[PDB]
Amino acid sequence: YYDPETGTWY
Repeated sequence: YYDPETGTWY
């Protein structure tokens, strides 16, 4: 998923 604050995949 991409994080809505950082735009990184987790």
